[PDB]
Amino acid sequence: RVADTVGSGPVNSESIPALTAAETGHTSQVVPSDTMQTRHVKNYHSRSESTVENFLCRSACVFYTTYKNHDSDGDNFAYWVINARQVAQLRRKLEMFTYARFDLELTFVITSTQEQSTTQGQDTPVLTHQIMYVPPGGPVPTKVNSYSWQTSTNPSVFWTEGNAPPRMSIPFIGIGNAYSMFYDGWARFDKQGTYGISTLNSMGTLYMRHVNGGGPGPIVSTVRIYFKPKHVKTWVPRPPRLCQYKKAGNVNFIPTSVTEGRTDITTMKTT
Amino acid sequence: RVADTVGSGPVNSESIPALTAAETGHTSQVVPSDTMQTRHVKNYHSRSESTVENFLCRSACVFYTTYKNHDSDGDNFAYWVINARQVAQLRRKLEMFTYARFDLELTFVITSTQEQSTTQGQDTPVLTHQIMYVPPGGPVPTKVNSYSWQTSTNPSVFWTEGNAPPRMSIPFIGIGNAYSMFYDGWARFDKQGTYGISTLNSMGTLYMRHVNGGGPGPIVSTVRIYFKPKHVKTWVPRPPRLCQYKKAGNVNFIPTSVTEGRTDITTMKTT
Amino acid sequence: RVADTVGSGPVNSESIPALTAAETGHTSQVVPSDTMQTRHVKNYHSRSESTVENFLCRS
Amino acid sequence: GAQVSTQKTGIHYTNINYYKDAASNSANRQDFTQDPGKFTEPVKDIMVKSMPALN
Amino acid sequence: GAQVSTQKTGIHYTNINYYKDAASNSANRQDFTQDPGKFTEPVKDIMVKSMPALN
Amino acid sequence: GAQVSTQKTGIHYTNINYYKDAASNSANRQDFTQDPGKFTEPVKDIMVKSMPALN
Amino acid sequence: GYSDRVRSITLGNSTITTQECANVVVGYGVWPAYLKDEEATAEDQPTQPDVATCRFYTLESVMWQQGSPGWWWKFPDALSNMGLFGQNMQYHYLGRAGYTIHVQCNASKFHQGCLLVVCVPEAEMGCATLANKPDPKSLSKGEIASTFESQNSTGETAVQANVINAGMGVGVGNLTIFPHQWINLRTNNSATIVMPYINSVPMDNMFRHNNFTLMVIPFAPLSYSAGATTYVPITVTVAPMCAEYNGLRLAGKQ
Amino acid sequence: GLPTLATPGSNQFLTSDDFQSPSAMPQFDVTPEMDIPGQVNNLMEIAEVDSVVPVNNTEGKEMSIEAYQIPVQSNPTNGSQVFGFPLTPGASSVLNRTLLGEILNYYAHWSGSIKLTFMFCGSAMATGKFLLAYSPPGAGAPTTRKEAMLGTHVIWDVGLQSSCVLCIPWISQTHYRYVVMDEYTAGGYITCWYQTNIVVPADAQSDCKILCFVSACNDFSVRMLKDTPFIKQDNFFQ
Amino acid sequence: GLPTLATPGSNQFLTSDDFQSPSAMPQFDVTPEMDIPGQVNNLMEIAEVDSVVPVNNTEG
Amino acid sequence: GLPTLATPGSNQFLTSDDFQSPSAMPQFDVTPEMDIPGQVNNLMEIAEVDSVVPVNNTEG
Ligand SMILES: CCCCCCCCCCCCC/C=C/[C@@H](O)C(CO)NC(=O)CCCCCCC
Ligand SMILES: CCCCCCCCCCCCC/C=C/[C@@H](O)C(CO)NC(=O)CCCCCCC
Repeated sequence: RVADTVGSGPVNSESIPALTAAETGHTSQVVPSDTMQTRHVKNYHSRSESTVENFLCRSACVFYTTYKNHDSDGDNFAYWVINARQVAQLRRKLEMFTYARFDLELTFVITSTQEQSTTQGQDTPVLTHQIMYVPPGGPVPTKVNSYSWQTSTNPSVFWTEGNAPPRMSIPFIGIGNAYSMFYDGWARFDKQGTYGISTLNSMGTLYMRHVNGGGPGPIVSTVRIYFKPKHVKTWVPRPPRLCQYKKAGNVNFIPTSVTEGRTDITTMKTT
Repeated sequence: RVADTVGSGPVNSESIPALTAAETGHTSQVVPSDTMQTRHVKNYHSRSESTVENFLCRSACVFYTTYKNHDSDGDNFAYWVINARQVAQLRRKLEMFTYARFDLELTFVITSTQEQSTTQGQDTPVLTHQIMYVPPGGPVPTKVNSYSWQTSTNPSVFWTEGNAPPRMSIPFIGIGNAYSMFYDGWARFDKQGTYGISTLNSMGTLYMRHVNGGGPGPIVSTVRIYFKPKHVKTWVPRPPRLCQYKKAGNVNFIPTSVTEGRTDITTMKTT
Repeated sequence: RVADTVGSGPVNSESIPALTAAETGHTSQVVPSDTMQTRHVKNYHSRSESTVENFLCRS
Repeated sequence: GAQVSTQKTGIHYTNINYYKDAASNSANRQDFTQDPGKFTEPVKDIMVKSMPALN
Repeated sequence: GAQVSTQKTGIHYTNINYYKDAASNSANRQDFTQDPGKFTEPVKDIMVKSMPALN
Repeated sequence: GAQVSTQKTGIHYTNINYYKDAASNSANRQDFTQDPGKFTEPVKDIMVKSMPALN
Repeated sequence: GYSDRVRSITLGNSTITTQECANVVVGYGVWPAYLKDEEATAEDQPTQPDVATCRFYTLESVMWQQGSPGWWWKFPDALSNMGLFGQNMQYHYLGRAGYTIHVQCNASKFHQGCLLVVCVPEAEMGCATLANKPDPKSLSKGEIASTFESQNSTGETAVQANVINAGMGVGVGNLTIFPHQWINLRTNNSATIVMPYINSVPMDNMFRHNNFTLMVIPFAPLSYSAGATTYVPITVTVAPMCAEYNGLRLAGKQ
Repeated sequence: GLPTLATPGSNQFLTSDDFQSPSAMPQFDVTPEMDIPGQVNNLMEIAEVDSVVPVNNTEGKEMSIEAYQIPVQSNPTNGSQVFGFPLTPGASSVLNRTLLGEILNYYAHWSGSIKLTFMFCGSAMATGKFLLAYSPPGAGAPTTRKEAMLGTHVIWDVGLQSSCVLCIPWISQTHYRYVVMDEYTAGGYITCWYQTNIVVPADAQSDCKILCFVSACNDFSVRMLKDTPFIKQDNFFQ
Repeated sequence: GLPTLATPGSNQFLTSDDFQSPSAMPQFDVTPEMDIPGQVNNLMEIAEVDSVVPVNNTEG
Repeated sequence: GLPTLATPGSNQFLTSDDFQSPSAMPQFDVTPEMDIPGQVNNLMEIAEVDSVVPVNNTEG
């Protein structure tokens, strides 16, 4: 909840509530009660919706891929290296804090589309997919059927099209006491090579694939990944991203104006 | 939970914490507090995820089969002799212990695919399957319709495609006080014949089949079996499997190197 | 639950646990403790699965 | 108004009946009665094992 | 063994956690902590509004 | 007749068993026993770290 | 007046002395003992020979050489020919027992080498030929030690004896999870283990099942300068502990 | 009917779920539990056990038992190096295949101290002093007995106690380290050098062998389950 | 609506299940129980009974 | 089976929902929390901070 207004009458003193020294770096705790007369107002407004928890706690697409039901050579499955910088929306949000800590709520929205052919007599059964997570170091799949899909240890989800979207929870899997949103450092101790957040980045890959081919007719399924931070903790606020994003592995940008211009320094007709 | 570090200062004694006699077979209870100075560190790390229970408790595919909706002569159903050695993943895990005891959580993932033809006017209804377990000694099915599918006693599962995968629980059905992962013995008292785990192996077969043919168009369904030990007990640890597996009914292997080589006994650039 | 085994030593008597008259129609309540020496065995086996209820209760 | 019974082991489980007709309830498997004396020893005359069936 | 918390109004709601890993729980939104003194007034020297920042 | 156990943290969760066969229950992961003395120090003779393994 | 090297073990008419030892490894911390009425299934009264059977039997010796890859002895059987043990073993269907294994080997202060003495329970072995199963004679030869090889074994029905895998498809250097001691000529003289009965059943047949295998593999090859004694033997001595037997009948093995 | 609202994740199959499920075999009477020796409760009790490290996995020796034999001999110079490998227990050709290595390869995160034990297997008439040392990552890798000695070390004299226990303490910027080789999570370097050449009398072997065992300390732990990269498969076995 | 998450095994038919189910015949008044002789409680009471063994099941 | 009546909104995916869900990683031991300086609890603590205003955002 917000602070309510205090009743104010006229004043005559050597007290200077109106003047400070911004050079201090301290922000003024000046209310309207100073510098003007005010009535009394019991303010009930709540800041409940601007809590860090609520600002972040909302599913957001972070990526998506494709894969066919058919293809000789295996080669008809997809993968994606987990990371939250390939999407503009959420990245900018998470990047309003230097360090953060939170659990994640994974939600997948799987859909299938059928493409044009010549194939006839098609009466396709339900489609069942498989999303498999592979922690870093684990054996990665090669073809739509390499042994590794047994997931004897790697966790994964099986899902039949037509049902409620799949969903899981992930604990704070960070190595350090928190996730790093930025990293003004290098990977190797001789500053040679990778520079940027891209070095802290290392959370395994996600593998998708059709379990059953369905029919002989060509089909293309798409998997959408949705993150949703929970039980959040945030440290060190930062200036929101001004320039548009240019790369997923770094801060790179092309210089941008601070805002838009108007005619005079006096124009109320804002841009 | 793990043990925390003890504060250590400099020493001067006839005490030899740094030297023992490995020939003893006893492993050293040497901490870093000995052989070096250390600060005090309250360690909170938990071993929770390395518990035998958690190491095993994760569904893993152990096998799978096929069967057509059609075929004259019956002959369009499948079967599989329960056993956990036809898959590399899980076997190696279970084989990290000589004897184990546990309940099993069965989960089946059934899918159907349609093959090419000439058939027309196909508007295929939902597919319903039947997985039937047959304890050893029980009457086994011959054709897609032999009386034995009544399962008056044998338990089985009926499932309609499109729904959540089927699942059951099995108690520790062992004869002895535990499951044997290895058996350096024979079947007959005259060492003639079968040698190996293959002799303790005897847990019945699993029968699958389409209940309804669906349409006249050719269809091929595949059943995937998933085990998942629960309430686990393990005895006598063993060296993980080094050589690749070669047979499902025995330990047979072809000699393998202990590890990979490097250039010198001094090369830090590991392989 | 099943009955456990009783410890048995050697015997010398006019008692005939080994011989009856089946013509009676009565079934013998002869355990292995009679007609042979036995150790003691606390038997935990349960007949739970052979109950009439369980024998029939299956679709 | 539920009821707790012990499970089948080598811990209990709660349970409530939701239907009005007792026929709707699940099979009572926690049952364990037994009388073999019906089928064996159905003789009007009690027999001592140590003794002979003719004397 | 549940728990009752008040709802967001201008009445409560019961709740039980069904999972073993706390990560499975829902976001805690009934939270309301706040310290602006970190970001504003981060001066080692306390400033009186009535007074000047130089004297 | 339920039971409350603590969750895995850095709060509890209620739970009831609905089935009669204990095999139906979920994996007990709240377990935490441990004896390394089986595998290390399996010597009939207790060894003092400060001392030598031969004297 | 002592040394944690000194050592005197006695069972029956046999006695062992240790002028150089480490300690005594004891199974998995479990010391052998007679089967309780609570863990039993066989209802007949068991036989407990005691002194007549629980004593020290000393197998045939073997010569260690600069090339010797290793040796092994299956166990339930190996004593199949030792006095009244082997006998009670032939007349009974069931039996269970613990053991006190004592491997002895001695060199001079000028010799050097190092042996690994382990007790692998349930040491199932693979065949040299993928398609077959190794014949009995290749698996165990009673009191006669079997040998590992410094290379791949060959065809028919032999065991894949290449040492690096202990014929079990594992990394030979990891056998250390099982009960073991090292005989490091430089500081050792003998190794002693106390294996308790280990199996997934209270009792078992003794000719059909080998509940464990002793292996003696040299990791540090034997060596010595010219003039030094050249013949360095290794001798295994084992003693049954708390042997029970059940199901008496005629004797043999099917 | 009690009003119900199904939430996402329904009818889903999660490998690592954990719910109750109906028993296919009711009132089954399980066989009573026995008391088999050597029961394991946690995979760590395993990794706290010593296993031989194939340190000399050099030039074809990985195919022989020599892979475990560290070569040592009488030298005409001081400070010569004996061996060296990086503290990368998870993905290092040397370590990764040990008892500790094997276990590690079933996870993705690790933290803790390590015990390296060395056993001198030369004639009882042979002598010598060695310098076992661990140098944290940061600078290069030690290439002199000096440099190496500026790190954490122990000087092992070979007397009657033929087994010396060096103890690599946990020292990292982060709590855990990846099981895979990531330079962010570098682990440092382990080296061994002659402190005082191997001295031998006449008629006694100059060259000897040292064995090395690796194992984890009581502060070691692991996280994040994953399949081992060590076991593959092409078709179902038979 | 009370939030629900269905688990695998749903809409499944397990021969040996054991759940409650709606009665097709409500408030039916069953015929009172009588006391027939020789009631069996377990299949073992059967097997504890003697039966003749065809030991000479030889040549026809 | 306890009688159930599903209500509208079932099997629906609402971006801003808030239900419990199964953990893909059981008994995971999270890394202990540290005490980083300058923690934020609400986006307002941000907006109460001063920033320079580009008032003369005029002609280029
Ligand atoms: C079937 C179930 C499948 C479950 C799959 C779960 C996959 C993991 C998803 C984790 C998403 C974490 C998002 C946190 C943001 C951090 O990426 C950032 C953001 O700039 N940088 C950083 O990378 C921070 C550096 C921290 C390093 C952590 C190492 C693990
Ligand atoms: C509709 C419901 C259908 C339910 C079907 C249930 C089928 C049974 C699945 C049992 C899986 C057991 C797995 C345990 C591993 C043992 O196989 C091993 C492993 O090497 N050896 C051994 O074989 C050990 C020897 C023990 C012998 C036990 C005899 C029963």
